[PDB]
Amino acid sequence: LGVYLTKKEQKKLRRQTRREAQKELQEKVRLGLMPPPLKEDISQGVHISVYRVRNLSNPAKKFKIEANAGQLYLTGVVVLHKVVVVEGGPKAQKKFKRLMLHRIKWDEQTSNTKGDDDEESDNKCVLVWEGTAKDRSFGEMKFKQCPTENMAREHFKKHGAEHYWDL
Amino acid sequence: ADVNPKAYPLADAHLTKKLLDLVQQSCNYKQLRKGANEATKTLNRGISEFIVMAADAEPLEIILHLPLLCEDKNVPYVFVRSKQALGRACGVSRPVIACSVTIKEGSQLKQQIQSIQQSIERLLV
Amino acid sequence: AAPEYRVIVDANNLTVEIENELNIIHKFIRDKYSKRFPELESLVPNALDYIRTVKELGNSLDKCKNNENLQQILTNATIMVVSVTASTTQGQQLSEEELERLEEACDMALELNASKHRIYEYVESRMSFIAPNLSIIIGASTAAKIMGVAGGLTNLSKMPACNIMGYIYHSDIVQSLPPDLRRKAARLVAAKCTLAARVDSFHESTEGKVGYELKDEIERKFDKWQ
Repeated sequence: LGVYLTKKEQKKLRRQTRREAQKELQEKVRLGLMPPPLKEDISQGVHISVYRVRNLSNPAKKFKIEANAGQLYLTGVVVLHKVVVVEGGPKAQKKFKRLMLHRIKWDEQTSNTKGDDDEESDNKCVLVWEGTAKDRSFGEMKFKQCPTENMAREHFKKHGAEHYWDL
Repeated sequence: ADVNPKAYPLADAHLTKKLLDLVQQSCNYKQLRKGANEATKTLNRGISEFIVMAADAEPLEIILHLPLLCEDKNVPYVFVRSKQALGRACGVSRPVIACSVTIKEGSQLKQQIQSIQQSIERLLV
Repeated sequence: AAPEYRVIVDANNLTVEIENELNIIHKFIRDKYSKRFPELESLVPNALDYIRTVKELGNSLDKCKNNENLQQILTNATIMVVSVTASTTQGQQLSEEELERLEEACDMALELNASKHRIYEYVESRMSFIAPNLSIIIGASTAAKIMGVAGGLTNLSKMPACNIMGYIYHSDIVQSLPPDLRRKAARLVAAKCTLAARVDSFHESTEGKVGYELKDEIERKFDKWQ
């Protein structure tokens, strides 16, 4: 919240500010003092988000998602085939949401390293839901890989989260 | 205290703070038109981000055309309680009963404007 | 539909058309009667007074002062000046036919005038009901004009003063000032009429209290500028 003030309240302030200073200096010459010139989030509930993408292959993307999750105290997980989930205080999620959508470019091209050498690689992201949950059973943020679409559910299944995946 | 029921866009004390801050910033960035008259123009011209009015207006009717123009043009409008308060946020020593945050090219204020817009759209039910 | 304001707008327009035709008839009647009594027009400046006087006098100017109905129309001072001017007028009696056609158009004109008044009244009454406060500031008539163009009290209220300001300039209240002060006077009246219209759209101060405050507030500034 901010107050402004008018032209005449600038003068009066500027002059009464200046006056005190110069007269105080004046005495100093008379007196001879002066030669003469924490991860954030909310405990009661838990804000959450969920994201869904075609490819995660780029490592630079794989790495950021591990850092920021550990950087901001976001609980959650990530999965894929051969979705992303995040939970915390509402300030945390907003940062992370900004990252996933507006900062990071998932459509961008990268040259990956394989066991033999380096090769080129030439995907989109969109949010599904943000909301509120009785408790977040996620203990830590654990990126993983699943071969099928089923153990992928059983993975979330452990967390009673089967539903968060959308075909 | 009670406000005229007709000051349908009404902001609580929190939204009121944000609004007046953003108005004050818009006054600085020069995306601010102050006065019912100039706010009307920005609506007819199609250059209004959102509209803010004082439920304090003695002639409540003297600004009631704004929500109508707004509804047509699909522009968010909100009320605050105090026209003296709005005045101050507009740089003016005098009370200001309406004002308009106008569109500006590559505004630094864009994100904040977008955010305020959403809040106001929420109050409209 | 059938909003009363559109009725009053159109009634008020008639009034202007009748004013025009009345002006034209006066000019005609003055010209025709010029031969009987050429000096009279200069003596009776008010058109309607002049026409009523002509109808009364007719072909015989002499003894005009003695007439008891003409005493009802003009001031005694004036009656006496015309009477004296009649005795030395250089105009000749009219033919039966020119007298008769003169009388016919005089009757026409007074009938027109009575209807004009009947409508003026109707406009005043209804406007005082449709926009009591607005009316008080600029008069029923101007108020009806600005309402007609705007398309009603609600469409007028949703307008900013600067667009409401034209008719306000040509209003009485504004025109009672010296030309030098009219532009800023029109601006001022517009502003206050904008306030008055808004109150009126919500059917408040239905006795015109606001209209009156506003008027006096407007008149005071008029005095300041003088």
